[PDB]
Amino acid sequence: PISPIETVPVKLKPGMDGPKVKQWPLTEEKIKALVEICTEMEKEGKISKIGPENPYNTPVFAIKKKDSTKWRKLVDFRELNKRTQDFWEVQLGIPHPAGLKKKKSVTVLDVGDAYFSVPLDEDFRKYTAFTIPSINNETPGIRYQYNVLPQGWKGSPAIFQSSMTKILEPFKKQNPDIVIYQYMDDLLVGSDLEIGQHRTKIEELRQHLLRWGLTTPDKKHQKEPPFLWMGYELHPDKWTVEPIVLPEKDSWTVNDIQKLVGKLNWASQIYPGIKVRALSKLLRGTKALTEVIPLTEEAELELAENREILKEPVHGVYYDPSKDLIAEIQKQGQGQWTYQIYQEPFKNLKTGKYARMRGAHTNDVKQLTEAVQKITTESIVIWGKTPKFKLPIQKETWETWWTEYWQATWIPEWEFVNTPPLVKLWYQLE
Amino acid sequence: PISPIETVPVKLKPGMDGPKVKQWPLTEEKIKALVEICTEMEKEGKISKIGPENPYNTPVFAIKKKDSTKWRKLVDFRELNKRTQDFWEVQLGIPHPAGLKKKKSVTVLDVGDAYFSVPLDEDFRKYTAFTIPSINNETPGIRYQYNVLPQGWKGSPAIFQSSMTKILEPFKKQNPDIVIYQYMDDLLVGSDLEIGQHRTKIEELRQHLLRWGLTTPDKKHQKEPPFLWMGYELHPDKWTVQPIVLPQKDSWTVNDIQKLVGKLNWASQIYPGIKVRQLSKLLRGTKALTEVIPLTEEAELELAENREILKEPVHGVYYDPSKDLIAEIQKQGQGQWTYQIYQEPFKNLKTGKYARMRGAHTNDVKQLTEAVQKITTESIVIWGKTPKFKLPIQKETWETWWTEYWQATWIPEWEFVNTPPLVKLWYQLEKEPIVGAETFYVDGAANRETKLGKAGYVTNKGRQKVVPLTNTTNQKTELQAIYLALQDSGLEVNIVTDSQYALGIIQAQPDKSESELVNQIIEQLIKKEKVYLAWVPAHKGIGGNQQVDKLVSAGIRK
Ligand SMILES: COc1ccc2c(c1)N(C(=O)OC(C)C)[C@@H](CSC)C(=S)N2
Repeated sequence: PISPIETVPVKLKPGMDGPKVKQWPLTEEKIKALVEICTEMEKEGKISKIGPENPYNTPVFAIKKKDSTKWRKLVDFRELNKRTQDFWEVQLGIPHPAGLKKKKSVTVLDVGDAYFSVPLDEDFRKYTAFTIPSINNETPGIRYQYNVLPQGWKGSPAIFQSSMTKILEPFKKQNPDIVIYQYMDDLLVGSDLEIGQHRTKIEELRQHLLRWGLTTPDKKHQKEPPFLWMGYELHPDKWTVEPIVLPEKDSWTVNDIQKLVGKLNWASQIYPGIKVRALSKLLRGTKALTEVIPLTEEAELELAENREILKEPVHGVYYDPSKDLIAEIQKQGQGQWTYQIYQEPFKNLKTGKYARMRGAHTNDVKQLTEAVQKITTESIVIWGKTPKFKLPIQKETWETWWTEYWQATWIPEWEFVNTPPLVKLWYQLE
Repeated sequence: PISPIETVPVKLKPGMDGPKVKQWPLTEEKIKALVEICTEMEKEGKISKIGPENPYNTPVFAIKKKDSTKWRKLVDFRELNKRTQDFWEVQLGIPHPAGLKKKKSVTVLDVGDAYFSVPLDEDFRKYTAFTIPSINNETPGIRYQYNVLPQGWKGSPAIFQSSMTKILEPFKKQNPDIVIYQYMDDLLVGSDLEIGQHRTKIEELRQHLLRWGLTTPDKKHQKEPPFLWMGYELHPDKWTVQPIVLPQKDSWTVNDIQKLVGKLNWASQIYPGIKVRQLSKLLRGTKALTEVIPLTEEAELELAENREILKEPVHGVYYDPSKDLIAEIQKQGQGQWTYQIYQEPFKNLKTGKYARMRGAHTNDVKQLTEAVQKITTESIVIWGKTPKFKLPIQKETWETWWTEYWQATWIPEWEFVNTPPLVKLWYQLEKEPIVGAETFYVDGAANRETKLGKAGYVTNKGRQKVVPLTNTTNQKTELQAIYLALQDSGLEVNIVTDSQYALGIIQAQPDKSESELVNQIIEQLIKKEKVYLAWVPAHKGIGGNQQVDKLVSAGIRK
């Protein structure tokens, strides 16, 4: 019932050992969902039980991706990639098409079921050993190894890259303006077409995708108020900056102006050539804050000059491929957050406001987790790498609820914020 | 009595080799106790004499733990344990009694000397080589190997747990609803079949096993009900802990104190109402297990208050997968809170406490929520379910510290109840500055090598003041400076702050503290009708600046 294809040898980077991670215990509903998965797939020759001679480990979750009906498996191969793939980033790079961002709209498909067909290197497999949790630590965890290419791993599409190219070929030359990035289990597809044309130009790719190898794009169905019909289309041409809003009428009171200089004071390390004295002078005196004190003659200049450094910055925009982007977010109103992806402090690379409605489920953590992805597919689309996320949240609260609103494959790296920030004030970028 | 089961494959850590030693020459009396010993061990086929041809070796200990009749031996696979490959550790903790179920009848089988039967991989055995030399080096090479998983041996416990699992696999398949658990050397068999109808399966078990290479001397079903499980004390329908006798002295060292501190905690799964707080607060000066310490009156207060509950024994019920799982949290004060998890009202499932410590200046609502998790996290670690929450916090005060706080937060199915220490917001600040209210441009400072500072203010109506301070922090000080500022204001005030630090502290609205200073402010805040703060860049321009930091001048040059 089997047809042994052959393998591309995966080996251990800079003398390292394989990941020995710990499995976050989880829901029973979910501890069930994973046996109901792993066994039917153990049947399918994909996975296999191992003995004790194997100490390696790795996280397994359980999501319901497209909606609510059936579960999805997921793995935090984050230590294996952090292991192998910083050599299989070389030996097996998959290059980032920088016109990626340049395109009108980017859709993405789980063309990831597709690597189950590739056998994995027998001698390596030990490093894909995962485990499934038992309620209350009773029964010894249900332990499996990976026989094929794990849908999680970063070293997988590395390999299947080949077949990906070969399988796309006829498509690429039928439609050449379209580019495609094979990131993760992600087939990033963009075009300069109408929201109706790129939409079709896509299915065209889906069809092709069934035929030529019964590789498969999972059915697009869900209906959120932002009318998500068919297509998870990010529109990169929408990339304009409008965060740091100076209050229109706030140069009235001592207070307003007392705000106005502090804000101007953060900006000072961002646009260093900032001039704000003759404004500050307006408040050099111990005065009542509700005192409508108008501005000085020479002060308007400092507001005006600095008020035009905004519409045109320079040398920030410099990305370093030998360093790692960091995203950091912060909460604001009921559904408006903010992120700043820098790499070396204050040197902003990309910024934005994670919005959402006023009458909507104001669940912080829905926003935060859902905010996070929105960061990420863009950070892929643009740099093709994952930001260290500096998170406004309890370790243990996140380590307890992300797995709930995480309708995504890759699990970007993360950290959690100790001290509060002033930044939030009003839309501000660190 | 060697087993006939699929052994497990072990190599030593790549690169490393098996150990080679030569043991300390021993006499007549030590060797006799060992020859005799190895022979009938070899007899049970547990070991096999090999020849000169085996390179590696290790030593033997021919101990006598208590001074009882049967001599015994042991080998410290010290060096081997260094070498041998790594395993998937089985000691992944323990299951927690709370969350266990009520399985009518139950028995435990001692699988103690049930490893020696499990066979070693056929290739590693050479490594486990040991030599039995004589008194007069007449027979230098009396050496034996080791066919089964030896005592200690890194993998032993790792493997035996695995083998046994595959062993009860069909039985657990034929006799489904009975349920086996295993750890160390204790086998717990359980069902909901009447004693004799229960003893069947146990005996069946006692036999099935016997067919696989391993014996189980247990007898007529073996041991029942009074269970000393990993310390825990368990009964067919209830659990708790048993020997827990925290004493007292007239001169303790941190040494014994640690212990005292442990017990109290341990006893905290069950006994409603325990705290360790003060007994541990004092522990801080972490010197050696030789230094003694003055048990304070605050500590003994608790040392005694806690013994009362702990004086008279509390019981623990079992989990019932259908019944509601739930918990509500009471505050024990001093940032300490106590949670109780229950299904049937007043039926104690589990209890424990959350004490926000080793990191001062913390808000209450926040702490409420912090513990909720302690629970959420723990309720899954056991019931794999989320407790419905009975919590002492109004909705409108929540909806606010939900949407007030920065660090995003989340709380599942929570419901409101009454209880004296109700939590909520004592005060809040202002968003827009106050009309007509007085505007106080505060300031502080300190002698960066001379210990002193000056706190004070100047209002907009020309209201000045200062207060010379000593043995104070540039922080404490700029903090203290707001207290004055506070004090000398009527009802609705405006404060303009020099400092980030304190501005931040007063932004969060926490409460209690050993720092009477911070507290003293709290109360001011608490009493005021409308408090508005504002903040500005220190060295830069703190408004009236020139005058402000200038009237507080002493020693500075800038
Ligand atoms: C008085 O002893 C007990 C009372 C209740 C339970 C147990 C023992 N349990 C157990 O394995 O004991 C230790 C290892 C935790 C298991 C089934 S034991 C056949 C369960 S679900 N409830």
